[PDB]
Amino acid sequence: TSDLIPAPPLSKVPLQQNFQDNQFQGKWYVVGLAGNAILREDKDPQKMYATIYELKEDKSYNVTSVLFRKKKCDYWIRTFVPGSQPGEFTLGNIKSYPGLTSYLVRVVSTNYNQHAMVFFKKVSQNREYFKITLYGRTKELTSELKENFIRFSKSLGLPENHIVFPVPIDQCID
Ligand SMILES: NC(=O)Nc1ccccc1
Ligand SMILES: NC(=O)Nc1ccccc1
Ligand SMILES: [Cl-]
Repeated sequence: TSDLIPAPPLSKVPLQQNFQDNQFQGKWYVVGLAGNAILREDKDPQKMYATIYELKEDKSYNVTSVLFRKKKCDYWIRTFVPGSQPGEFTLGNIKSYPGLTSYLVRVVSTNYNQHAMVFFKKVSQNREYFKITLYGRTKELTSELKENFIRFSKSLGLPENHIVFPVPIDQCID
């Protein structure tokens, strides 16, 4: 058994106008994180991790994340394939992920060189998850960007305790 805040309908999730795929490349730090399966846990606060986007020849992205867990660096790789409009993607090689029947990415807003907000929705074991990531090119962002992110997450039905600001670290992500 499992209870989840429902995914918003896509009409409520804006799309970055005139998305520039090659400017979105490079390292982004995960400055904010929110979702129906994200919980604020004060006993054990989430550590910052990073995500690198690289354009392949075919204009899919190789997307690599690194996190510091159990005293080591863990890498995971995914392929984002361009969707129906610029700034939208689906997950490549979906059959290689057991349980996963759907996966969508939509870039909500970015200025490419400081901040981005990205929306993810997926269906895993027939359950529907969503998250919003607040990316920064650096590890800190203005109170304004963070409050903007809180507001947007709440507009999608997420209460405060489903919204976390991972703690900046030095291991693995520099
Ligand atoms: N900063 C930056 O790269 N901006 C940009 C580039 C091309 C088109 C639209 C916006
Ligand atoms: N917790 C969590 O990771 N949720 C999630 C992940 C990927 C896509 C959509 C939602
Ligand atoms: Cl990410």
